[PDB]
Amino acid sequence: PAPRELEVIRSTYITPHMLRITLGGAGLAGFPADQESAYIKLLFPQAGERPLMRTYTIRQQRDDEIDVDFVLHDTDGPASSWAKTAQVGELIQIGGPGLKKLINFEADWFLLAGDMTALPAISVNLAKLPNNAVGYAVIEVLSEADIQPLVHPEHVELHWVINPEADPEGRPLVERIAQLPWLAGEPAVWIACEFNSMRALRRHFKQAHALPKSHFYTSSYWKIGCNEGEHKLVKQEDEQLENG
Ligand SMILES: Cc1cc2nc3c(=O)[nH]c(=O)nc-3n(C[C@H](O)[C@H](O)[C@H](O)COP(=O)(O)OP(=O)(O)OC[C@H]3O[C@@H](n4cnc5c(N)ncnc54)[C@H](O)[C@@H]3O)c2cc1C
Ligand SMILES: [Ca+2]
Ligand SMILES: [Ca+2]
Ligand SMILES: [Cl-]
Repeated sequence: PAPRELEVIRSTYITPHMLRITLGGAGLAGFPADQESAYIKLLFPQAGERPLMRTYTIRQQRDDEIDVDFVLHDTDGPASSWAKTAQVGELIQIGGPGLKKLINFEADWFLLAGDMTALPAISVNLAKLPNNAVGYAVIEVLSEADIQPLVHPEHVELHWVINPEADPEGRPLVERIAQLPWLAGEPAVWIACEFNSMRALRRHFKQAHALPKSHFYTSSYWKIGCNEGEHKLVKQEDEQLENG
């Protein structure tokens, strides 16, 4: 299967550390509908070698284009660097879409949590939740300026954790979450963030409040000190340890 060549239509700052690139062009023909929160693979040139791949979320989808929001993280990679320099009319090949994972809607209350890499996906889950949904969304951003006014059910509270430097100990997100009252009934939990933060969260829930995996999604989206290729190995190893 060959990749799609897509065209950069627009580049837009959402917040100082979040840049939205809009992709379109003839290359999107037959791309499937209803893919918001699904992920794609951006393909990047290597001289004399296989292309690098970087994973991103479809933040928004219209019938003629899709939006991808790039966190402008420290220590540029091929992807964040590409986003910052991307001109209108420039081309990029992608693979995808890969299947989306939404939070389990079949629950009494909800908890979504993650860092900026998960913010696009969390924003789609919040917009899709029922109007009367109850619970919490806890999101780690780099500054106050990177807080966004998201659409959400009025009884889902948005808690922002502001942290300029990612914590290899994984403390910020779990420490805020453990201060949030546990509500009545069974929750569904959706968590995606930096590996160590997700493991801290996962460990918290195992020790304190054990939940079935159907109602408890965890995912490492990146890892400190690793590029995506290195992260993938650690992710796979962790998945294998955890699921057997
Ligand atoms: C399912 C899925 C969906 C994702 N969706 C998005 C999305 O929509 N938007 C988005 O921005 N990211 C998203 N990510 C995370 C993204 O794939 C990684 O951030 C990726 O490493 C960025 O690629 P890069 O080329 O810029 O950096 P890389 O070449 O992979 O790494 C370069 C350096 O930057 C560090 N690094 C990578 N990401 C971050 C970060 N965000 N903060 C601080 N340091 C970082 C690495 O540890 C490494 O040291 C998603 C990840 C997954 C698995
Ligand atoms: Ca509440
Ligand atoms: Ca708890
Ligand atoms: Cl664990």
